[PDB]
Parts: sequence; C-alpha cells; structure tokens
Amino acid sequence: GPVPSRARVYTDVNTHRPREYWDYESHVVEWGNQDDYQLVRKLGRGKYSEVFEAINITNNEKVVVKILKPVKKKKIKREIKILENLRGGPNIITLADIVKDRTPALVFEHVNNTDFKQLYQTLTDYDIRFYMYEILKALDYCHSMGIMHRDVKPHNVMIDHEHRKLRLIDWGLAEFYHPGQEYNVRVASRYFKGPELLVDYQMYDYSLDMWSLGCMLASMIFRKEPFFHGHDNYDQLVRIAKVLGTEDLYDYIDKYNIELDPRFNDILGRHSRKRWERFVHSENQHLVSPEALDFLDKLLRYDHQSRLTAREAMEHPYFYTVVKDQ
Ligand SMILES: CC(=O)Nc1ccc2ccn(-c3cc(NC4CC4)n4ncc(C#N)c4n3)c2c1
Repeated sequence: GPVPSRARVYTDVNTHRPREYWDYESHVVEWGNQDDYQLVRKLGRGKYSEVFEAINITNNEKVVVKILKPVKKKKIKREIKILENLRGGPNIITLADIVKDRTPALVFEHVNNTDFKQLYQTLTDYDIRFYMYEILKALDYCHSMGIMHRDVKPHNVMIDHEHRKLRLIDWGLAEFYHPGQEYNVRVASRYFKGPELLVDYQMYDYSLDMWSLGCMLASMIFRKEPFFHGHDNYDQLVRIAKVLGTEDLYDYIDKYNIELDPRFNDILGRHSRKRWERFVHSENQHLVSPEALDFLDKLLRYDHQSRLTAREAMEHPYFYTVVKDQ
C-alpha cells in the first residue's frame, strides 16, 4: 500500500480543539429570517447553487445569496461550520446569515468584484504581488484553523480593485485536516488539481492549496490562462509533466509507493524539466522577475511535503516591497 503522510504545519490543530469545532455532522444550523432579504438579480450558477444579489431590507445592506440545489445535510453543515470558524479571519468572506424557504440559502458579504477577464489584464507587477500576499493571509489563516480550501482558483477570489479589497470565497469544497485521513481526490477544477489528486494519493493536506495558488501565479505572471491546460484528468498530469519533468514525478510516486493507473503508463512518456524562461515573452516580461520565478518553483512541486507553506511563502523576497508598504 501507499506510504502515509502528515502535514508539516498545523498538523494537530483540530485534535487539540473541542470535538464540536470539527465534528460538523453534529452542528445545528442557526436559521435567520428569510423575509429580511429581497433578491435583486441573478449573478450566475455554481455546481450546486444559483447566486443572486439581494438587499437586506432591515438595514439596506447589499448582500449575496447562494440558494443551494439539493446537497446532503452534512455537506451544508461542513460549509457553514467552516465559515463560522473562520469568520473575522483576514480576507475570508463573511457568512452573514442562513435562511430557508424548503431550500437553504447562505447569505454573504457583497464584494464589488472587478471582471476576472478584464481586471487581470490591467494588473501590474506590484498588483500581483499585493493580491498574492492577501490570498496568502487567507490561506495561512484557514490552514492555521485546521481547514483546507481545496478549490483555490480565480473565480473564488473576489477583488474590489478600487478599494484594494480581496476575499477568498466558496468554501463549499473545504474540509478539516485530520492526520491520517484519506480525502476525496475528486475536488478542484481540472487546471488547478494537484498531482496528489491526479495520481489518487488520498492522504493530502493544506499543501494542496499551495499547488492551486502556484497555478494562479503562473497564469498571472505569464498571461497564460489556464497555465496547465489538460484535456481531461489524465492529460492534466501529462501537461504538468511536460513542464516539471517526468523524473521528479516518478521519484514522488516511488517515495509514496503510489500505484499509478496503468493508463498513465502509455501517456506520461519522458520529459525534461523545463526552465521558466520558455514562458516569458514581450507581452509578460514586465510581470516576470527572478523573485517571481523562484517563488513559483517552490510552490509547483509534485511532492506536497516540499512545497512552501503559506507562512513560508509570505517570507519570500517576491513580497519584500509589499511587506514594507504594509
Ligand atoms: C457564493 C459562492 O460561494 N458561490 C458563487 C458562485 C457563483 C457566483 C457568481 C457570482 N458570485 C459572486 C459575486 C460577487 N460579487 C458581485 C460583483 C459580482 N460576490 N461577492 C461576494 C461573493 C461571495 N461569497 C460573491 N459571489 C458567485 C459566487
């Protein structure tokens, strides 16, 4: 069987908490009053919800309402408990209310989000460093609180650019970290899935989020969205291997005694590790620095144990100007 793994940091944060902190199956949902909100317009669909802008008629606040499609009680309880545990944490979306009427609806703080397809193409070198640092504050916080996001991606990072305001949203896939637990690998968007998910290594941890973050950083500095563009989950690992190289991949598989799907055998092939420089062009060079590439290299690792922690990432030279300015 596969060799076990433990998070390097925040390993036992939940084991030290009272049971109720992480035992979300026992959680009793506190329902607010549905009549306090009126929907204004549809914002879009998720996997298991439709999202609206609304008004709290009680206080004239703009809010966001996520009306749940049918999902198991325990999955709703998990997201609620996590949002409550993290509330007040840096750049974590605030869950403001939970209502019903027999469908449950989560009510969030509204972020005046700048279009992800527009905003990203205006960002300067400084902006990317600044917003990356803001995401790292949210990830260090949630990790320190015993929670993996497991769905870090551009769509789940709301930025009100005028106010330099960022929030990490959509904690619907997040889970509590418990050492030894075998997690579901069927999480995250294709392009952002960590190698652990793609090879079916279940004993993963907070470090998953750091891979996803590295994918975001690469797509921003190189202006290549998505960065790792797979055709499916199998081809996704191939796309990663054509950049990181196959030697390190097979080293990771050996170290954890992972059983690789036989399918993969015929498709991974043999690939050198590429230098980052092949992704730099006249369009993106203003975003790309030695610091950026050093930081990126230390997030995008097969071996989850070798990736930077959120807290370590915050100390990287890439952020020195940002840290001084704050
Ligand atoms: C709520 C959730 O987890 N899922 C989700 C899924 C789809 C959409 C589509 C739009 N949203 C938004 C749009 C904006 N702001 C307005 C300017 C566009 N915000 N501001 C704050 C949240 C939250 N939470 C939000 N959500 C979604 C959220």
